[PDB]
Amino acid sequence: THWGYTGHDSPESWGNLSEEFRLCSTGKNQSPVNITETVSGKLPAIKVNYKPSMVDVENNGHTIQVNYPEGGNTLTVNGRTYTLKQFHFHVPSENQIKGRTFPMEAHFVHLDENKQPLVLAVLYEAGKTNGRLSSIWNVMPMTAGKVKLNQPFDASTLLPKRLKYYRFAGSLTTPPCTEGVSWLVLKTYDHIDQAQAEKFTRAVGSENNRPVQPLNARVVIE
Ligand SMILES: NS(=O)(=O)c1nnc(NC(=O)C2CCCCC2)s1
Ligand SMILES: [Zn+2]
Repeated sequence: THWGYTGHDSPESWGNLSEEFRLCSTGKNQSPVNITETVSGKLPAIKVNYKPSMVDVENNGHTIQVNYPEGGNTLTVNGRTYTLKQFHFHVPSENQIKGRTFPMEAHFVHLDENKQPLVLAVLYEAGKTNGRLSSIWNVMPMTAGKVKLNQPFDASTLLPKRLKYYRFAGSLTTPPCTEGVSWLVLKTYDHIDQAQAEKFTRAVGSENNRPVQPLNARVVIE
């Protein structure tokens, strides 16, 4: 079932496109969000266990995605271990800090041993070229399709050494907009060239950010 971010199947509409997309419009704990007021708490430390792996790079029509066939890239938070499935990108940013939208956002999507989903978000401010992403941008499929990268890729290089985060509970930002997703949103920003962002957008064919959704009852810890 066709969906996108412009025209007639835009997010404002996802709910009605089929009956299994319905939480997109009826959900009360939907992502993304504007992080304005927060509650200062002592959050458990992120331990990252990323290493180089043989990824491959996909334009699925909505984002540019880096798929991890094997485990081995994990994340430990508060005892539970969370395995990296893929990462992908929204231009511009989906989530906001104090009303501010960033040139780009990355999403590291994990599953624990119970299939409880965790998204680890990185926010990219304007600046110099991102040299650590250049490897993905080079083979970036500019239409729907998959290219399998010859050289191992190391996502360890895409995360900060400083790992403070915002913690709220949410949903997928894409249909079926499934809830029960944990959102860790990192505070130390990375950077992108304007050229890297235009090129992403060429590939995908539009701005691929879902508008922010009401927090309703939710507190964002920081
Ligand atoms: N825009 S986003 O909320 O971060 C999203 N992230 N993942 C989304 N779906 C997936 O990853 C599927 C494939 C592999 C792992 C879970 C299910 S949607
Ligand atoms: Zn995403």
